[PDB]
Amino acid sequence: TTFRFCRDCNNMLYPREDKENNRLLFECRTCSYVEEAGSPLVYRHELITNIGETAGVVQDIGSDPTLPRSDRECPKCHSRENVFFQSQQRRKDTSMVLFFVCLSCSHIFTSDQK
Amino acid sequence: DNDEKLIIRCRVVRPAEEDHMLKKIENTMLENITLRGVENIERVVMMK
Amino acid sequence: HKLRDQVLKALYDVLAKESEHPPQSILHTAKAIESEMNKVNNCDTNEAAYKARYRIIYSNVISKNNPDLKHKIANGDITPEFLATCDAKDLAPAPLKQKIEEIAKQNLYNAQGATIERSVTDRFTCGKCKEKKVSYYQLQTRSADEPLTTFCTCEACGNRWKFS
Amino acid sequence: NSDSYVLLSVEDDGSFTMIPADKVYKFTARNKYATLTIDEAEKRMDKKSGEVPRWLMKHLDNIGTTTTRYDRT
Ligand SMILES: [Zn+2]
Ligand SMILES: [Zn+2]
Ligand SMILES: [Zn+2]
Repeated sequence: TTFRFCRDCNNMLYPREDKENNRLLFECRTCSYVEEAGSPLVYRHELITNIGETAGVVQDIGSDPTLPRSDRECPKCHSRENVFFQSQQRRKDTSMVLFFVCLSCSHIFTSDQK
Repeated sequence: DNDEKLIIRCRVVRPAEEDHMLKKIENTMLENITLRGVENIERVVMMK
Repeated sequence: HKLRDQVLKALYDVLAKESEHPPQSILHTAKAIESEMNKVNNCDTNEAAYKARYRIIYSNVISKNNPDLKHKIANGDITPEFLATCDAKDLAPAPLKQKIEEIAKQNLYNAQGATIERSVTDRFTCGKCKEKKVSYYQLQTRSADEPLTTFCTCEACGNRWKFS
Repeated sequence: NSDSYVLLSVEDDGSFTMIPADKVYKFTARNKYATLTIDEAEKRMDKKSGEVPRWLMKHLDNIGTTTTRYDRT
């Protein structure tokens, strides 16, 4: 789904079809470089998504003082310290699942058990 | 019906210039074709 | 005779392809001709709904999940029954069945709406039925020169009123 | 940043002359690929087509209109 660029000249590659050999050949519209396509997938709309609750993590989230602290442990390092905080996505239907990030194992883990 | 993933396969039939035509026809069939019910009526809920 | 040869060839293919081999190939083509001659009894190749029931039974056989439909259709479960069944949801398989009833239960629950429950007490008395089942609720409406309204409603019958 | 820069260019003996820089200029290639025309570009920009052809530049190059500078030379 990614947007490849011509290695000779960093420009947006477009799909165009072979006339007789029946293959998608990503030809550059700037220069004459051409490349066959790995998959017949071209375009993808994705009208439904549920993604974005997790990321935005820096390696020193716990360096900020404002995050609360708890005593549930990381289930890799067993250290009782932690940093917990809710979803990083905000829709009007995002969940009350929580995200728990530790400093010792430096790992993200949740509290869902379904 | 009984397959694990319900699929539709469609093609344009006519006895270059495919992508934007097929994208517009895709957008049209998604935006226009009614299924059942009567339009300008939305979600419906049941009170006891 | 295009349909009555094509569906017969289809049943030739979907019965020879089975692990249940046809040494009783005359029995199996008897089963196929019985299947097709009850199949036409809905339509006689004169109704457009002929191909739909054929597609239902055909891809139920070629489904896999389940393959055991071939064994039960060759060892029983007779073909004039299986036009009048229309048991496409009911067969092939039962885990997908119990999935469908869980889905139907979930949808029937989720289509129900808002049911705010109106906590009651016996402090006041109704006007219509004069019962102390007052669905009371409290809120402020007027200007700053007064407290709340003392809104009232009876839940035993539906009578709304107000206290002064 | 044309003010703060200064040059350490080695000489043949190893000498390092200080040349205080004055300005910095940036160069890009242009008309390497048979660029188009503003007028017919406006006609493609206008809503004559709901979407312009993907290989329209290839069709124009096959026509030979507005060829490359190397091809013209
Ligand atoms: Zn290129
Ligand atoms: Zn850990
Ligand atoms: Zn009452």
